[PDB]
Amino acid sequence: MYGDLGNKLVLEAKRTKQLYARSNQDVNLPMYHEDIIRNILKEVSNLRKNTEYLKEQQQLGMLDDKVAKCQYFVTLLCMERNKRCLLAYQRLRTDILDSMAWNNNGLDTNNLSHQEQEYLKEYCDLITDLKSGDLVDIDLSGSLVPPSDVFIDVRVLKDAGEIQTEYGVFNLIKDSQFFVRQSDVERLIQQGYLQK
Amino acid sequence: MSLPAHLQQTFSPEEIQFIVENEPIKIFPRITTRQKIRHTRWQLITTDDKALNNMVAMRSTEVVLWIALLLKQQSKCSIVAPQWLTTKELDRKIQYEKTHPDRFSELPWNWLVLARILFNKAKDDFHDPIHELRGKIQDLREIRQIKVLKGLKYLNESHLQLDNLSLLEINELRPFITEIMDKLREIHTASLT
Amino acid sequence: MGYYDIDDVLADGTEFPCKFQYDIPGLGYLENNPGRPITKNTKLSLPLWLARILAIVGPVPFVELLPPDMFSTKVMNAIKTDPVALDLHSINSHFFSLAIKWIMLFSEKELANVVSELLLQRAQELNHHASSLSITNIATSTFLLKLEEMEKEIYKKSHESYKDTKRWMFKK
Amino acid sequence: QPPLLRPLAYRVLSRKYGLSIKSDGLSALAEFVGTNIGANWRQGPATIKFLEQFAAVWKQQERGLFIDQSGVKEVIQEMKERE
Amino acid sequence: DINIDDILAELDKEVSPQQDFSDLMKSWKNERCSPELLPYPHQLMKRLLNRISMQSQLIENISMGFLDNESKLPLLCMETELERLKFVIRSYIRCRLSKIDKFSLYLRQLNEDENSLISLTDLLSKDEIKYHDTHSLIWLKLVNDSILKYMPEELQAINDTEGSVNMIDEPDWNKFVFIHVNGPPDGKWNEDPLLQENEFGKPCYTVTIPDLKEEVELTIGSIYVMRYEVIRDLLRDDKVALI
Repeated sequence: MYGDLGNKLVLEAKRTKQLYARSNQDVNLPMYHEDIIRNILKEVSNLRKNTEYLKEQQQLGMLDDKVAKCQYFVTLLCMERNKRCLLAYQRLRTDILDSMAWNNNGLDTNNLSHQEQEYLKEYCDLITDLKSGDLVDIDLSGSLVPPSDVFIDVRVLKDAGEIQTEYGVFNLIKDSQFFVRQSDVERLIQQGYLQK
Repeated sequence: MSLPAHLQQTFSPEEIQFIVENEPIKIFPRITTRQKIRHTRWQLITTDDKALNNMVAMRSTEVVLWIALLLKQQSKCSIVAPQWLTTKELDRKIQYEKTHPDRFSELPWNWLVLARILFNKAKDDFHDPIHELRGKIQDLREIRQIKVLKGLKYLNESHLQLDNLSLLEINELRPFITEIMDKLREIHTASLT
Repeated sequence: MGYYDIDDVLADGTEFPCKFQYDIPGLGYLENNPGRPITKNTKLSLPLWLARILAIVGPVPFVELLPPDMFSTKVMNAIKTDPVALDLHSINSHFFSLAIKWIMLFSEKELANVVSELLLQRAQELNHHASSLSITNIATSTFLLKLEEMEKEIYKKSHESYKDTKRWMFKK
Repeated sequence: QPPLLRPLAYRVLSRKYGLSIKSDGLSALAEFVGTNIGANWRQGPATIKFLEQFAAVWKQQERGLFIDQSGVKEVIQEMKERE
Repeated sequence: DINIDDILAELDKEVSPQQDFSDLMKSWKNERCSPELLPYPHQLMKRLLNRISMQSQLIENISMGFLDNESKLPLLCMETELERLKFVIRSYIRCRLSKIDKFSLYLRQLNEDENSLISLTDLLSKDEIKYHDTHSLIWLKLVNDSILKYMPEELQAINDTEGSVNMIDEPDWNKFVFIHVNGPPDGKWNEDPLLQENEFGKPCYTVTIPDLKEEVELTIGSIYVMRYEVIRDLLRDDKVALI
C-alpha cells in the first residue's frame, strides 16, 4: 500500500536517530535516501492524478456523492500520511544537523542533500549572527559543561606547533604537558590537540 | 539544537554540583586580608565582597562554597565542617529514619553532594574519623533508596509528596518518575470522554 | 503526541482488523486489487492512521474497527495473571501507545485500568533493573527483551541517569 | 610588537570565531598593522575580513602561521583594493 | 509576660548584584524544567550583561596593571566568577533557544493571533525574536523545496491544524514536574490571600486539579509532583519553586 514506503522511510529515520543517540560521540548522519523520497513523491503524484480523474468523474457524476466522497477522502488521507512521514524524516535530519552545527561548526557533506547542505550553511550563519552582537560577551557555542576547575593540566595529544594566546603562547610539542587555566585551552581540547 | 538531549529534561550531576557551590559555608581563613587602620581587593559581583576583604587568620566566616574550594585547593583556607555532618547528627538521622519508615529524614536538601565534595577536597578538616562518616552517609543513602522504592510502589496520577527527599536523589529519579506519571495521566485522560 | 514524533508515526503505521459497511467501487486497491470494487461487510485490516478516520466518517461509518488480538480476552487475562512475565514486545512493538490510541478512539475504562496496572507493575521491575548498575545480566536481559519500545526508551533514560549519578559520585 | 596585539588577535580569531593562530602569523599581523600604520582601533574590522577570507578558503587552525596568514594577507589586500 | 517583642522590634526597626544572580539561577532552573517558555525577564539580563561587560573590562585593566600587593588570588576569583556567570547565562539562553525551536509553530500562531493575550516580543527577547523568525524562515524554505513543491496546495500547508494530527504542537500543560513550595516570597504569610493554614495549622496553597476534579494541599516548605498546568499560576507567582 502507499503507506508502506513511508513506513520504510520512518523506519530508516528511527534507525538513524538511534544511531546518533546510542553513539555518545557525534556521528555523521547516514546518506539521504533520495530513492525512497523520489518513489514516495511519484506515489503522491499518482494520487494527484487519481484525484483529478476522480473530479472528472464527479463531473460525470458516477455515484459521486458516495463513491467520489470516499475515494477523494482516502486519497487525501494517504497523501497526508506520506506527507507526515516525509516531514518527520526530514525534520529528524534537520535537528541532527542543527546538533552538529551547535556542537562543532559554531566552535560528510555528500551524505547531505543539497537542500540540507544549504540549510546547514544558513543555520551556521544564523548561529554566528547570534553570538555576534548583543550577548557576545558569553560564547553561546561555548561548552555547556560547568567550569568547575579553574586550572587544568593538559598534555598535547597531537603536536601542532606553537599557538597564540591573549597574553601568552603555547608550544604544542608531542608528549609535552601544560598547566594552564581550562578556559584558555578549552577550544584546543575540543579541537582534539590537547588531552585531559 | 542548542541543548543536548541528555540535558533536555533534567540536570546532570555537574549542574547539581554548581548550584550547590552557589551556597555559602563556614571556613577558617589562613590569611588576613583585613587591612589594619594603621592593595589587591576581591570586589566580587555575584556574591559578597565585604567579608573577603576582611579575612583574618583563624576567624570563622562565610563564603560561597566555590570560593572556599578555590582557596582550599591552596593551603590558605580551611573548610569548616557543617554541623549536620557529624557522627552524632548522622546517627540521630539514622535513628529517626528507622523510627519513621514512611517519612524521610530532614537532611539538608544538598546533603549528598555537599558530603561528597567535602570528602573529596576536605578530608583534613573533618574532625571525626572520615571513614566512619563515609560509612554512615552510605547507610543513609541505602535507607533512603529503600524508602524511595517503597514510595514508588504507590505511584499514582493524582500527585506525589517526596517531602524531605534530597536534591541529588530528586535529580536521580526525575526522568523515570516524570515519564511514568505522564504515561499514567495520558491513559487515564484517554479513558475520560 | 507530536506530529513529527517518530514513534507516533510508526505506531500509526500499524494496521488493525476492520470491516466495511458499504460496497464502494474503485477501492479494491485496498485489497491490492484496484479493479475490484469494495463490498459491504468486507473484512479488511487497515492502517491505524487510515482506519481511524474511516471509522470516524460514514449514520453508518464506512468501516468498522474489529477487536484486535492485542486487546483479546486472552491478552487481558495474561496481563492480570502476571504483568512482568508477559512479553509485551512479542505481542507488539508499540503496545502501550497503541492501547492509549484505542482508548482515545473508544472510552474503554476497564482497558484503561488494566493498562495502568500493567504499566505500574512492569515499571517497578524496570526501575529495579535500571538501578542495578553493574559496578548485562541474563535476568535483566530477558526483562529488556520483553520490554516494549517505550519501556525500552524509559529504561535507557533511567539507566543513563543512574550511571551519571554513580560516575559523578564515586569518581571525581 | 606582535605580542601587544596578541590579546586582540586571540580574541579576534580564536575567541572571535575560535580560529587557532600561530605566533609567527601574529608577527605578520604586526607587519600588516605597520602597513596600516594609522590608528589600529579600526583595523579590527580589517582583521575580521581577513578571518572571513581564511574561513572561506584556508580553513585551518593556527591560522596565524605567517605563511598561510600571508596568503590571506595578499588575498584580503587584493579584495581590499577591488572594493 | 508582657509581649514587648513588638516593642523591641519597632525599637530595632530604627538591586543587589548577588540578588540578581540568585534570581537568574532560579529563572534558569525554571526554564530548564518548565515545559513552556517563560517570560524573558528582560531587565535582569540587561543589568547582568552590563555588569559582566564592565567586570570583564576592569579585570582586563587589572591584567594590564599586572603587566605594568600583587597577589593574584582575587584575580583568580574574578576569572572563575565570570566563567561561572557566563556559563549560567549561556545555559539559560541555549535552553530557551532549543525550546523555541521545539514549539516554533505554536509561537508563530500565537504571534499571528491578534487576540493573543501575550505578544511574542513580550516572551521572546530581541535576539530570540530574530532567531526564531529567521530559523523558521530557513526551515520553511528547506521543507518547501524538499517536499511541498511536489505536494498539492491543500497539503502544502505547514501550520495545518485540520489534518488528523495537528502539525502545530504545544508544550504539555499537563506534564508532571517536580516542585517545591517556597511559600510566600516575603516573610509575611497572612498577607497573601491564597495562603491559608491547614491541618496542624500548616499553610498551603490549595489548588483544584480539574482533570481529576480533586484538591491538593501543598504545604509550605515541601516537595510535590504536579501537572505543570495546575502550578502555572503559583510558579508564576513564585510561591513555588520548579524543582
